[PDB]
Amino acid sequence: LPRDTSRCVGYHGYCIRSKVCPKPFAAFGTCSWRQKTCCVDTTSDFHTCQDKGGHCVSPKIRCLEEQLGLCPLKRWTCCKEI
Repeated sequence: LPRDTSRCVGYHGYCIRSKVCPKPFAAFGTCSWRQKTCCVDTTSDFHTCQDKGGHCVSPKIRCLEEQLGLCPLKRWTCCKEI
């Protein structure tokens, strides 16, 4: 298994090839290789976006937003690594 996959399974979920994560499952960055995507059942505490350095972008920002959780501001979306 890839170096960080078994690690990631407990952290940010399992690790498939692509961001084709089912629901509720979030493409949580990458586990070991960028070639694959980490995917965890993102329901309750899984707002873990900040672990990946989930960014916060204002409604005027043009970023690939929607990581997980709510940012300090209320109209802001947690964005996956700008």
